[PDB]
Amino acid sequence: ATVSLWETVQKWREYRRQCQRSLTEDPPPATDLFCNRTFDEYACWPDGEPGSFVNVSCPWYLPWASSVPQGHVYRFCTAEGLWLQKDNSSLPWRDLSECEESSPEEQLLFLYIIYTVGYALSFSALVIASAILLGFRHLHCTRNYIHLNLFASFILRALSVFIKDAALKWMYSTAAQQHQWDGLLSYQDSLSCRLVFLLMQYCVAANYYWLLVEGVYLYTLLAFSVLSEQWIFRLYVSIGWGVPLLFVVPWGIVKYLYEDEGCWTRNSNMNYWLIIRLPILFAIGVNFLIFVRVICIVVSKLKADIKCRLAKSTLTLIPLLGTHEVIFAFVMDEHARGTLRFIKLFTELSFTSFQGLMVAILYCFVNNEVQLEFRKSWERWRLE
Amino acid sequence: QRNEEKAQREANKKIEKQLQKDKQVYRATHRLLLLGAGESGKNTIVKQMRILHSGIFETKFQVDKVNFHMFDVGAQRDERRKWIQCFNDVTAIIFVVASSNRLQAALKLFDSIWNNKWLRDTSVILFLNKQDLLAEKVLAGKSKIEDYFPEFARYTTPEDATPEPGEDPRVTRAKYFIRDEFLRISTASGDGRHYCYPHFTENIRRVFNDCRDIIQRMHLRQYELL
Amino acid sequence: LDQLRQEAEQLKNQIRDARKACADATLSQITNNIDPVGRIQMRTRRTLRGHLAKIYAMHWGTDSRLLVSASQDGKLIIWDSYTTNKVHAIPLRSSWVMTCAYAPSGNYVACGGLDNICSIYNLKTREGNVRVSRELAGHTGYLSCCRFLDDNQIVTSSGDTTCALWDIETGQQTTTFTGHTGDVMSLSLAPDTRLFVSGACDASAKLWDVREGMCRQTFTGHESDINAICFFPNGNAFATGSDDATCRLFDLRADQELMTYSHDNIICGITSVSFSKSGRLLLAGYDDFNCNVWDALKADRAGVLAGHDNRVSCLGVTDDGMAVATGSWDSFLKIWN
Amino acid sequence: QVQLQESGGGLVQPGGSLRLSCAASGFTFSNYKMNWVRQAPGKGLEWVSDISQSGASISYTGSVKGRFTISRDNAKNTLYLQMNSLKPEDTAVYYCARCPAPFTRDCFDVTSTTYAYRGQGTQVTV
Amino acid sequence: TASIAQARKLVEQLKMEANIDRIKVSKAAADLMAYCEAHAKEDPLLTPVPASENPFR
Amino acid sequence: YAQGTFTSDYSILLDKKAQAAFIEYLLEGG
Repeated sequence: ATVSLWETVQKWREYRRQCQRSLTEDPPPATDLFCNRTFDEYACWPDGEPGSFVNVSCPWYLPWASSVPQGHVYRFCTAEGLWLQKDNSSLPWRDLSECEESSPEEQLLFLYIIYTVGYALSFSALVIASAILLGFRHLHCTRNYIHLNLFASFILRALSVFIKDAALKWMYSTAAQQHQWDGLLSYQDSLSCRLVFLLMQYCVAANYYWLLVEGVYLYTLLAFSVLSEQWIFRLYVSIGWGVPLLFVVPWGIVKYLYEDEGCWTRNSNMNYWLIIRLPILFAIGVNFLIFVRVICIVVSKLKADIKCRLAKSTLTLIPLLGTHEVIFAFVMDEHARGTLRFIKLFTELSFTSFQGLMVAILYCFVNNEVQLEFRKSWERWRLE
Repeated sequence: QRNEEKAQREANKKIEKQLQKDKQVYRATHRLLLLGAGESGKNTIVKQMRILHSGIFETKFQVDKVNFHMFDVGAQRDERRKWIQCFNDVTAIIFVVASSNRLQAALKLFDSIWNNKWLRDTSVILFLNKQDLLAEKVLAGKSKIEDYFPEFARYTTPEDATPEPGEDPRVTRAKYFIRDEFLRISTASGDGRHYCYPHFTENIRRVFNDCRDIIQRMHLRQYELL
Repeated sequence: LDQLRQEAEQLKNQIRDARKACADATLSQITNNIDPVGRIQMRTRRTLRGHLAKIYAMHWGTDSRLLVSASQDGKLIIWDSYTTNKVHAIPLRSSWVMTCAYAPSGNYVACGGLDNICSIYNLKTREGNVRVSRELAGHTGYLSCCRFLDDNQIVTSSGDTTCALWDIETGQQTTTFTGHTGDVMSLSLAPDTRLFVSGACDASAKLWDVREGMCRQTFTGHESDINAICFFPNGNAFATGSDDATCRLFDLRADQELMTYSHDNIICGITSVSFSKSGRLLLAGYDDFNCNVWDALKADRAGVLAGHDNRVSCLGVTDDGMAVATGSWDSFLKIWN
Repeated sequence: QVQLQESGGGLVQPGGSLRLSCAASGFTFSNYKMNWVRQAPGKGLEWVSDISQSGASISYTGSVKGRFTISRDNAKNTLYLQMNSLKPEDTAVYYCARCPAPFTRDCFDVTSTTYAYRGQGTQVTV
Repeated sequence: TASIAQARKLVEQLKMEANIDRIKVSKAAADLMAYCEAHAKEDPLLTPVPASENPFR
Repeated sequence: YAQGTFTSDYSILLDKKAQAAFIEYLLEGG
């Protein structure tokens, strides 16, 4: 039951060819200089009776054809023979009131601007946080390597978001829809138009699995013993990058095989989107588990009365593990409607967009060791 | 470039492979320094924790698959302000006190190790050794604890911890008062970076637990969670 | 008896008076006419990495290329400083190594530390595998420094307030030098290897002759432990860095303080001291995580070497003077030129 | 060379009063922490009192917690211990002791048997 | 006994120290200054050797 | 995962607009 502009163009072409075949297949000329059968771009009204209210059923290719089945439109054939024209115009009279259609846009635009501002700020902060982390050779531990990988994943996610919401403008531009009206040389049929959104899905999955890697590494540092660095780092890189494609690639395969319409943009059926959504939820749940474990450990360490320290610790740990995604996680988009859907979308999009910035300024700017490194670099430069 | 081709492959690559092989072994072990006076009974601790596992003695013991190398300094002079700098990066320092005249020197020595520049961030595990001797002495009555330290006369039980074994309040009061002296010297300075873990004296599990706490605290500090 | 204290005090007063008579005027009035050295910039030509724990000592080979380094992880690593290529990586019996040495012939390499013994390893042997060749024992305190005279004998200084001259083949102590009250922290051998100096940790330095073996001269100018000592290139002077954040210069014939390298901003003491080829530059290591480059004559801290993330432990300039090496507590060796 | 020399103390009855002042030469007195040690007959060295860098933080043993007064005068380059309410068990040999390093609030080997920067000692007999 | 012998040997060492004449300090400073001026041209750290023959590029 | 849902929603919204625009363009002017 898929509906799209290209499909509607196809049904319009079929209707036009049916109408012309029917008109040219039989001679109707029972009239005498009366209204002559012709095909208007909307619908074709055949020969009727002069001075009569001729009625023709509205076409069947309209998107709301099922909504208004019996929306017959009149032509009002005149007695003299020619259809009456409009006021100071050459247009036969017709009634556009039966088969007619009668803001989410705003909300979406507000969300778009808020998350694009957040992603721009996060990208700007992270592109210099990575430079700070890589430039100083003193802070080249494996923890900083995982930090750098997480920063790169955030940067990739922001870049994919920019590319995808530019491709959305490309895919529904005026020229593209005019071409689809003419039925040739569109942008939807391109392979890159689907490659971009597949890359977007991969980047999102990589960001989530690098958050998972960060959480599991912190947990191993706290709970478990010390393992081999050169093996654990390779395993972590594998988990962060290669693992979030064992479900991305099957999603692309099933999208291409079954529903290759709309450049894999619209989740037409929720089952196919579950393929890429479920591992994200698994990673989020595991990260929340390690978050609560680390908070409990910090509580036990601090108790051996203060609460500002614990609040600061949990607030500075929220962005690193991405635990802001657990407040609205069981509210799936299947059952998210009304203002609840908008609230969930707003509080998830804004927080995800600003999560990169928060992590950058929490683990690269206010970090005490980084401040000490900047101070000693300044001291070294002062001597010159 | 062929003269330094094999001269690089055979030497540098193999040496780096060996260095990577033994670096994980070095990082997988915890180095402890054992300290104490000649009458502290630290050698008894060494034997007790070694049986089931010249200038310096090494005691390698492992508890639940974690390796510990404990270094006890022997055949050395009393002047130790110089070689103490070697143990800059030990995971912990074990201090053993013969809490049974003698306590002032031990307190001053622990104070000196507490405030040293090179031991500022290395925590100390305190062992108030010889608890049976302390109990017998305080129950005996001839030896007065309040004349070596007049502060004990106006002292009351900290009541934050309780003596599990059945014993009169006097031995508990003395045993916790000595610990209070040590902990007051400890907490007078040195806040945040390092702590002291006191235990009345198996010891292998105690050392393992305190090292685990030290490592967890350091890791949490690296994440600004503490 | 009980009257020896006053006689010794009178003898030391006579020594002080004889030293005072040997001084005519302040040194600053003689060297004020010399050209100031200017300002020195060094940059790390290459950093040698691979040590795990803090590097405690290191020694340049007789050739300006090879260089050995000792780290408290239990490793003795030989580097070819030209190409940053490791040549040997000798494991150590005891991980607490405080000193290391390079034989003048390059055949042997010595090490020692808290185990009170000196280990001599052979480099050029059959099959090209480094194996221990001698284990000299007999020192009571921790072995603080060791320097080769040749492939046959080595001089050591320990923390038991003693120095000794060994005999690698026999393994016994040919002679022992005593007189220091605190632990000896560093020794420096004269270019002629006929005399050497010991900077013990009693605010005193001593000069010994290895052939007979008694303290020829004793110098007492510092006010805390002496941590480093090194001979001037001509062998007629030596510089001692101490824990009072001061370096000082001594001349044997003058038997007096000559230079006092110090500054108000300097707080931490000196860890290592070395000279340059001409003796116009004194490089010193500090606990402030950086080295300083004084002038022997001007004495005004011409240069600063910064870039070590921890305490600077070992310093050394090659025999040809073409490079310097600094080993720090951050497990890093840095070559400067 | 460093030099610490302490004023002596004569024989006094129990409960008497004396004064032990030690003058220093060869180092910057104001830059060092100075302690007291005493050697009783048939006993080892025992630290008694100490003075901080600026002369503010002070500490005593339990035996002399409220009987002795510790002070230092930088201008006169001396350190004084005024003794009040003496006891027969205080008879010992007293040495002024110095921190081996400056700029630090703590140091070792002050009570060592062969420490370098220790005075000759005065025989205080009761 | 032992302390008396130690003091006697310390006094003997001090007297042996009090037996060598010390040259004027000005001479011992001028000699070091002359030595430094003698080897100034051969000191790579004093006069930075150029990269053509410097083995540490 | 909110970006995917927002992109899908926006896609159906824009598709409906474009379809509306197609009907209006087809209404007159060919």
